Amino acid sequence: ELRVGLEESELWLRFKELTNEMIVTKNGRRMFPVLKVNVSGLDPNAMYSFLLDFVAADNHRWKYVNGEWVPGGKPEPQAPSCVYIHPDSPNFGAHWMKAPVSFSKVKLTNKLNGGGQIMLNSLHKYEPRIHIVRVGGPQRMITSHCFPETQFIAVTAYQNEEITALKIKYN
Ligand SMILES: NC(=S)Nc1ccccc1OC(F)(F)F
Repeated sequence: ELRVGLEESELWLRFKELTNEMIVTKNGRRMFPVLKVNVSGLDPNAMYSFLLDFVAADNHRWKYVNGEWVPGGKPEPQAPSCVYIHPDSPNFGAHWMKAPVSFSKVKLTNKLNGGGQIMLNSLHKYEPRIHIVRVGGPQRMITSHCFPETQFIAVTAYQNEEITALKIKYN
């Protein structure tokens, strides 16, 4: 059975208990913490691509009101995010299983862009999700996994200074 684990879940949970925030810029900003996934149970000899996307966790615009994030009462259906391909893709199962798969180079933006960068809507809440795509073989297959621990709100600047301090402390 294909097993997918989050690496450093301890640390993600410290961000989640404050409500995590990720900066978006026009040029794109790398994530901290980095999503790192432990994968076992692949066919070491089969070929896979690792894809990352961001599900809109709800339809609401969020605002930091007097020290607390609060959703609005004007939600709308959210266009789904673009998919980032892990730059090691495509690769053998053995490649993916020898170390945590680290999405260190994805950049989060707020603007339609040259490509690579993933566009999010500022002040929306997102749940990172991966797709493991068995490629090249006769039988294509997809295993998907969500990481609730890694939920965040996309922001143009940090609102909660406890997040700012945690980001620096652990970077
Ligand atoms: N989920 C997506 S958008 N996958 C994808 C991305 C880039 C090229 C091809 C892709 O899918 C295909 F291989 F199944 F066609």
